[PDB]
Amino acid sequence: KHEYAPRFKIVQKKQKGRVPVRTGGSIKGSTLQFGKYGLRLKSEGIRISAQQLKEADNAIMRYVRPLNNGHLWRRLCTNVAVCIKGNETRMGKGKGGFDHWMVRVPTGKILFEINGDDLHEKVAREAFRKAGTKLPGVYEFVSLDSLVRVGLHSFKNPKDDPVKNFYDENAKKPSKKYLNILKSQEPQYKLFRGR
Amino acid sequence: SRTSMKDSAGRRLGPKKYEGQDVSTGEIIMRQRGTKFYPGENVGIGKDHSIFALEPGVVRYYLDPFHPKRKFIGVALRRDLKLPSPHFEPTVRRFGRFELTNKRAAYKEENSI
RNA sequence: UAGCCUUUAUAAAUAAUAAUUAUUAUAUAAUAUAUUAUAUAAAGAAUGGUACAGCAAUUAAUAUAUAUUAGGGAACUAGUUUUUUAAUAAUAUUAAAUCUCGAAAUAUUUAAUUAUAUAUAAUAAAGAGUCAGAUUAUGUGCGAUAAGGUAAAUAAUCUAAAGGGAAACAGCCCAGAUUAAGAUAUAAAGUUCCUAAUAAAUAAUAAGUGAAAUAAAUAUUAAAAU
RNA sequence: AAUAUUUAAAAUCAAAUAUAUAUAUAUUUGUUAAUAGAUAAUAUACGGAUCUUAAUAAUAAGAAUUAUUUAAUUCCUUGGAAUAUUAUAUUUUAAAAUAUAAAUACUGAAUAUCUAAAUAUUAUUAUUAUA
RNA sequence: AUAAUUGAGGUCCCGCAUGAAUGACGUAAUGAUACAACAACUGUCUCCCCUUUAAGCUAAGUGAAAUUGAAAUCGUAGUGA
RNA sequence: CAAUCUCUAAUUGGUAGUUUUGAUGGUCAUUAUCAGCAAAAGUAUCUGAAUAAGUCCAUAAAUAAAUAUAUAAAAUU
RNA sequence: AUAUAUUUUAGUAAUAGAUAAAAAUAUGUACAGUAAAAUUGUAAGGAAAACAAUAAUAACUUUCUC
RNA sequence: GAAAGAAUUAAAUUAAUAUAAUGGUAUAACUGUGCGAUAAUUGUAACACAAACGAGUGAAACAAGUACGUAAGUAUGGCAUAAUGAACAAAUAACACUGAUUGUAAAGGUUAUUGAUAACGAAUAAAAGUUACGCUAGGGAAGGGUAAUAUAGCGAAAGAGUAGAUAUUGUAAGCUAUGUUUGCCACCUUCGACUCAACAUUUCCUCUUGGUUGUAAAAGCUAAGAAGGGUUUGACUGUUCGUCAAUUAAAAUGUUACGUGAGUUGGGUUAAAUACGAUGUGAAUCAGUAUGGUUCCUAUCUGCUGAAGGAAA
RNA sequence: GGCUACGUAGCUCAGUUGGUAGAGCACAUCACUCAUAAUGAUGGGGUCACAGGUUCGAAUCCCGUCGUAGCCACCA
Ligand SMILES: [Mg+2]
Ligand SMILES: [Mg+2]
Ligand SMILES: [Mg+2]
Ligand SMILES: [Mg+2]
Ligand SMILES: [Mg+2]
Ligand SMILES: [Mg+2]
Ligand SMILES: [Mg+2]
Ligand SMILES: [Mg+2]
Ligand SMILES: [Mg+2]
Ligand SMILES: [Mg+2]
Ligand SMILES: [Mg+2]
Ligand SMILES: [Mg+2]
Ligand SMILES: [Mg+2]
Ligand SMILES: [Mg+2]
Ligand SMILES: [Mg+2]
Ligand SMILES: [Mg+2]
Ligand SMILES: [Mg+2]
Ligand SMILES: [Mg+2]
Ligand SMILES: [Mg+2]
Ligand SMILES: [Mg+2]
Ligand SMILES: [Mg+2]
Ligand SMILES: [Mg+2]
Ligand SMILES: [Mg+2]
Ligand SMILES: [Mg+2]
Ligand SMILES: [Mg+2]
Ligand SMILES: [Mg+2]
Ligand SMILES: [Mg+2]
Ligand SMILES: [Mg+2]
Ligand SMILES: [Mg+2]
Ligand SMILES: [Mg+2]
Ligand SMILES: [Mg+2]
Ligand SMILES: [Mg+2]
Ligand SMILES: [Mg+2]
Ligand SMILES: [Mg+2]
Ligand SMILES: [Mg+2]
Ligand SMILES: [Mg+2]
Ligand SMILES: [Mg+2]
Ligand SMILES: [Mg+2]
Ligand SMILES: [Mg+2]
Ligand SMILES: [Mg+2]
Ligand SMILES: [Mg+2]
Ligand SMILES: [Mg+2]
Ligand SMILES: [Mg+2]
Ligand SMILES: [Mg+2]
Ligand SMILES: [Mg+2]
Ligand SMILES: [Mg+2]
Ligand SMILES: [Mg+2]
Ligand SMILES: [Mg+2]
Ligand SMILES: [Mg+2]
Ligand SMILES: [Mg+2]
Ligand SMILES: [Mg+2]
Ligand SMILES: [Mg+2]
Repeated sequence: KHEYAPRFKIVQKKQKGRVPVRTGGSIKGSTLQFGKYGLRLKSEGIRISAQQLKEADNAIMRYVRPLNNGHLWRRLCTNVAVCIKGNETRMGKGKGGFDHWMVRVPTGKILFEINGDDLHEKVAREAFRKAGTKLPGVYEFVSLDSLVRVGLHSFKNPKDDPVKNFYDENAKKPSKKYLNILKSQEPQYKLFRGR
Repeated sequence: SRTSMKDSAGRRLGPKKYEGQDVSTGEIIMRQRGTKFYPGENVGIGKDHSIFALEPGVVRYYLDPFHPKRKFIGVALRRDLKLPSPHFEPTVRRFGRFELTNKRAAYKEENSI
């Protein structure tokens, strides 16, 4: 509903920033969560405007609405407010006025997701290709079995990466603050703190 | 047009004296906005929460179990002392005065009340 | 005026610059469950909150044949069910210059030790010039993730630096001309000829692709792996 | 053969290094190409020539492009050893045997060394005449 | 009005932003004023040709000038304050 | 009266000497807070601010609260 | 029971607690305590007036008691 | 087993803080309450932080006095970071320091206090415009870069096309090229006509060819090759352009310092004169209108057009 | 920072050299009339501008602030 037009109460101008190249191997929003088939970015990290996203959504919908129990999950919201000065105006003299909403999209991230009752995968693939024709990146069809993109030419299965109880790890190799707390909890300090 | 071209300078609010550093009485160990560091052993605190040394010694940053979730800056009277000092041991104190070996000076001091 | 430069000197002078030690844990050995030594591992005294990472709280976004709160319809005889409309909850998933609960490296930075003394800091007495900067790389603000653009941050060079390379070249890659000499090591860059110097190996290309200034979505044809 | 993906060393396998060690653990490395798309005004414009190989047939050429490498090739631990190569000499019948060598690729600065000369400072001397 | 007119004259009045001695309006005459039309005329032009004289050119005599870092002073492309 | 001299006042582009900031098409110039600012400190531009400041707050809630009531004392009665 | 005199009371006014998030003295010092939101209710009361309620007691001290 | 106390643990700084925002604050810096109303006091302040100077900030300690607290102790205003202004000249007090011959005085000094210079390190007590009649010293304290726009192309194809997205058409969004427009940057300080044109091809005509239920024919439409040759004359306007008239096989689009002023012109743009409308108190002014109106050059080199001499043939 | 002199009713204005709530003015009802309205009469609201003293007795004098502005000072 509000993914292409956030309702920040205090509307305000924003700096340009940069699209996060996720050097640490994030895989956040790079996985199929809601649907069966999806459309992910394949190229270098890119900014997608609100209008472009809307058009992609519309393109996808043409295939989704005919389906029985058809659904489209829009995975990303255009949260960054972009202002622009005109091409007509000189440089300097303040910042330009609000123009459009935009989203910073890392390399591996999923944009859309679909799942119908009577949805064959070929149709879904076609729809997602047609959606990609309207967006500024280069995109890729992603199924539930197809594995998570991280880099431009690199891949990963989330099933593989290890599970860890971090409290236990902390206890094993404790910080100074934690040790101080533990000492405080002990009786030769707790009795004589005198509050 | 109307531009937002106005800002105060930076308040120089780092630590002004470091761990293991020799100090003198009066010297500022920390400038800060509110007690990020609390005044520890042999150390005072000012109006602007500025930690300053009460005695000559060695600046030490530490945690104390009595005050968990609070960082401290204190001044150890020597380099030998671990400055979160043992609680039930006697306080390491500085006399900090000198006897008036000079006779006249001693006499003057005796006279003065 | 300070910053940076110069001259002459001063010491109960190393205070300077660089690194190490400093911590945590493990194993072994020796003393009294602790201490010391040895070895190994760990981005390893103190200060920090950027990258990264994250969705906690704040601010934002999405979904539920899930629950509650009311509303609009609807079927039988005000009660009731369903298809729901919003809010709230629950569960799952997401991001931000002014969010950071996790969190680097570089950094700031302390003592002693070692190494730099044909070397540094500090102080004293005196002379300046300069206050139009430029480019390259990285991280940003503005611009349109435009400018040989603009604004500052860090480093280098040019400025004021000749020499070799980059065809030619202020700012790039090497390297700092006291005067020669030209045997030996070379730097960056090169070795068919122009032009100082070359031979091999294994693959791929057939397009003069390309051969020191890489042009995109997409299409076609192959090639591998499943 | 056919259909449909992916173009990957994360997983997986293979290979190598480091800790107890014929194994385990940890780390490091290995996963497409071509063409089209293609484009303006003095004149082709990799700096230019020119470079893509070919038996018969050479004491002889066969990328001068792209990618990964080496300094003849293969094992052992920069070094030695073996292997064939190449060149040469000797002996025997243009070939065979023996042995010697080459294997340090090279060019390259106003860099460094060497080789000499000058000035300045530091530290030692020698000669001649605040010695 | 012209084959055809952003010009000219006539007329209309959302006069962006006329107006009465910073005078208002309509005429006769005048004007090397400005714009437009008709007639006549023509080398203005279609489209230039021929001719004449003074230069230009050559020989003799006299004899400038601005300019000038030094010049042994080509094209193209590239580079580059 | 008026004229002249001396003093005093009004008026003056008549006339003379001067000036017309730095930044911009009325707005910005001093101070504070955050971001920009890249985990010390500092850090700019006609950069972004739901930006904020030229202050505000005081002489006041008092007095009374142990020898007391008739009579007699004054070792506390 | 009633008259006069002399007194006494009635000026009727909130805090009764070291008060603790209604409003009021904004700098000192001493002593003490904890807010808010949301939720469930309740006369007018309704989304929005007020009041109530809404985390855990292991160990310790004293008291009574099987 | 029960009651009461002491409390501890968890949570919380989301409330509250005189006031912005940030940091801090429950050990509370927040809140209540007693006393008080004092420390919102007086002389010396080292040493630090910050820092060009001027200033700014924290502050141990010594001495005098005060308030609260049993005491320990705490208080030199406010949880902190804003809340501001130099000298000079005046003014008011206190000080007992100087007292221009001596004594008084005046006047000056010391100490405390006063009002502003916001262009906020403040030039004076006190200062606005105009010039196209201008003057001097200097500085530059279309080309180049860019490609948002513009022009052209490509991919994908919603949708028109009597039916069929792709004969022809092709929304909004996607990927490029160009340097032909309007911009931006600031390294770098004249429009049109005439004359002669050279080059490009993204081709308007002519030649060849593919597609065209939308090629029967003929006219077309669209696309590929193709730059050999050719591609206008008039009315209006300074105009390029545009409107129209009459033609043409066609009347293509650019580049060349938007080719060409040491080749011509000078209508536009343009200074001095003048008027009009508007603006201004005015001098005068204008992304206004109108009439008038100033540059010249014998060619040294390059280059090109022709013509000779010398030369090695 | 000091010094003035003014601020009555919804409108306008008296009153002022003391022993006062008064006027016509626009506004709503009756009235003469064929029907308006001019004219005749109904009544209307003032803390005599916030707010204190001297005379049994001040809207008027002595004023505590409030307001309109005006003036001086300071203007370095
Ligand atoms: Mg992120
Ligand atoms: Mg700051
Ligand atoms: Mg200087
Ligand atoms: Mg040292
Ligand atoms: Mg930040
Ligand atoms: Mg943190
Ligand atoms: Mg840093
Ligand atoms: Mg400068
Ligand atoms: Mg200069
Ligand atoms: Mg620059
Ligand atoms: Mg210079
Ligand atoms: Mg240098
Ligand atoms: Mg050079
Ligand atoms: Mg040198
Ligand atoms: Mg080529
Ligand atoms: Mg190239
Ligand atoms: Mg691996
Ligand atoms: Mg070319
Ligand atoms: Mg080359
Ligand atoms: Mg040398
Ligand atoms: Mg007409
Ligand atoms: Mg005409
Ligand atoms: Mg007009
Ligand atoms: Mg008149
Ligand atoms: Mg007149
Ligand atoms: Mg005349
Ligand atoms: Mg020559
Ligand atoms: Mg004048
Ligand atoms: Mg911060
Ligand atoms: Mg900062
Ligand atoms: Mg910082
Ligand atoms: Mg806070
Ligand atoms: Mg410093
Ligand atoms: Mg100073
Ligand atoms: Mg406070
Ligand atoms: Mg307080
Ligand atoms: Mg002055
Ligand atoms: Mg005298
Ligand atoms: Mg100024
Ligand atoms: Mg100033
Ligand atoms: Mg002035
Ligand atoms: Mg004029
Ligand atoms: Mg250009
Ligand atoms: Mg259709
Ligand atoms: Mg389009
Ligand atoms: Mg063509
Ligand atoms: Mg036909
Ligand atoms: Mg031909
Ligand atoms: Mg031109
Ligand atoms: Mg010329
Ligand atoms: Mg006029
Ligand atoms: Mg004339």
